Amino acid sequence: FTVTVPKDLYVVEYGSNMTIECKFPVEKQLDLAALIVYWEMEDKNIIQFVHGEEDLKVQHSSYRQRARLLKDQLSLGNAALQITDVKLQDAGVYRCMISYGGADYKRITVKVNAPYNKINQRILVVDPVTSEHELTCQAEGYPKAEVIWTSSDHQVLSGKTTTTNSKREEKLFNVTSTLRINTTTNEIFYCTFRRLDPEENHTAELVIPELP
Repeated sequence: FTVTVPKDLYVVEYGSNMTIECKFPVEKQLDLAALIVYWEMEDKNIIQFVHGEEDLKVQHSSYRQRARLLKDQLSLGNAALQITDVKLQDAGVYRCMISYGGADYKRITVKVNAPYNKINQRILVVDPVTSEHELTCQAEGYPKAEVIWTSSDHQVLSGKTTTTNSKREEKLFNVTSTLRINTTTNEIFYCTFRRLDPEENHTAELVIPELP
């Protein structure tokens, strides 16, 4: 008898839902009476499954509707912990304990990523006589990122970027950047949010519009 794990290191996304899993030997039928399932992180109880029911009375109160176990996976020999609305505090080492005619446990480490993938954009036509436009891209994440502006044939362009702490989540950063350039309907430009260690890129395409 041994509790098994498909992977001991997960990297999940900020604000998303996540599923960690522990597998254990199930010879045909499930006898729910013999079954203990237990999950915790950093000493706090996330889930306790006994007599085939979730024991919500004991769930550390910094959960509530955050955490549940996928009841259907059990019959399969899969204790599957789902957590909704992933916060940065959720990163750390988790433990799953399982008793079912033998006992064992496992440890899974969880990393939370806050990428710059929700990019808000806007174009302002500043002066149509000269065709000068102002392009702005902004997004929040961690850690601090630069913005690189490029033309459709990939020349790096000269911008202005402003970094502050986010007002929504305090641990995140806010990054806006502005490019000022003379240009015409249907031209394409790229703003790329880049962070390092390890390198990660997210970029929006901006199309110069035609206004009356």
